[PDB]
Amino acid sequence: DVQLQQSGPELEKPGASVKISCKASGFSLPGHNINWIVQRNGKSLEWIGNIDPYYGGTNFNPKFKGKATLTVDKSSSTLYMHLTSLQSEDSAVYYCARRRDGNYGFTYWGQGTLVTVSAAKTTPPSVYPLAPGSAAQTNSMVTLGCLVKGYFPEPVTVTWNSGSLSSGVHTFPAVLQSDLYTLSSSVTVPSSTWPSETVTCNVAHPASSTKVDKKI
Amino acid sequence: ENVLTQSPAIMSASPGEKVTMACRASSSVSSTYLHWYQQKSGASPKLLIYSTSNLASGVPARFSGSGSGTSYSLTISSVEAEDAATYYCQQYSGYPLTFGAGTKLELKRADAAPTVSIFPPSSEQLTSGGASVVCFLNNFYPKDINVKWKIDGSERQNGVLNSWTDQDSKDSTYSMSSTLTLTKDEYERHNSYTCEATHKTSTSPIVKSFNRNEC
Ligand SMILES: O=C(O)[C@@H]1C[C@]2(C(=O)O)C=C[C@@H](O)[C@@H](C2)O1
Repeated sequence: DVQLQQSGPELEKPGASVKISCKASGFSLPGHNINWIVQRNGKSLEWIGNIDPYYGGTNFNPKFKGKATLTVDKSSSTLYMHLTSLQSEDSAVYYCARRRDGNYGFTYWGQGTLVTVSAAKTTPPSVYPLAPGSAAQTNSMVTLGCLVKGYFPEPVTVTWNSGSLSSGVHTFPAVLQSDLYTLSSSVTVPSSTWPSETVTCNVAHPASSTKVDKKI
Repeated sequence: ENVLTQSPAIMSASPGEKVTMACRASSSVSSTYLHWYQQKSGASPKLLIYSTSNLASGVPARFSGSGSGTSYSLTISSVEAEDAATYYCQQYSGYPLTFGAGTKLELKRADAAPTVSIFPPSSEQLTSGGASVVCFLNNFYPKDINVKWKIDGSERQNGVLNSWTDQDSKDSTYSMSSTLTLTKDEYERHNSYTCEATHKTSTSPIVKSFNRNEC
């Protein structure tokens, strides 16, 4: 297979250095640049510089110098990035990207490497099940709710029955409600697939070691 | 530097519409390599169009790019609900590589009226603290509403949450949810609570109530 493997998110206080990585895995490494593009919070994209998966090339943006140490180690193939003096607007996501061609604009981008930068304490979610009323409603096909009270930071990932019932998915955003970000997520299940088949909700929150699987 | 601005900031459509936008670039994009990226609601940008005109495998043909040095098209001849996104482009300068601030499309369609439905606020919420009466308004167009509450009567509380969704890729819908947040030391004290929704599809605001039945 091929992939650009990246692992985030890290929440740091203002000052610290998020040691980030990407594993280009699969094509020729010799002739390739993993450009680390950066996407703005509610805004636009822009580019840092790039790093050769073999020798140590760094072509760099005339601004991104100092918060930018892009580096491959020989052995096993991996591309690094290390930003320092993390300040409140680096609070965005990060990418790794790839060449098949001279399409000089990448087909094969990586995952969501996210970074949040703020000095507030971590919170595991408090995932909860909502019941409605034992009733008859609207049109004969039922709506069930799962919500996740305030946690910290975003993200978390809410999921339902993992396969079998990927019903009317709509996951609602969060406000930062004070501190704590808040979620809610929906379904509409056929009134025979539920209650005979329990529908499940599931949540993860990396920076709180969480997994909560909840049954309705 | 070589910087790109591609108005319309936001743009409109209808299934059928021949829609167009422009990667306005500076002087020569030094030999011209133009790439148009569709980012759908918090995701990886995806190449459609790439060595200026070129599209690849994966895309249906709603999509021709083109231009010389300074302007670049993307003919989305016909749109389906999932052309609802942001479309930004990228180039040369003759190194470093700029991108652009992208164009948003919002697919239009004939309106629908909201399905509010209420869920009383959970076993583990109350046993442990407070009550998020959450009410989901699902599958509507045009996204605009006014969702208020009837605390008791139609009491004007504060401390009320909101979340809208993305434009859906199938039905060009939007949906959203509301939460009243309050102490057990108020929820087990006020009796009859309603999410009141107002929208141009009904003459009425729709009012789906509850008063202490279901646990
Ligand atoms: O084609 C690609 O996708 C990428 C981008 C890249 C560049 O310098 O911009 C162009 C050619 C290749 O050397 C590298 C770097 O892979």
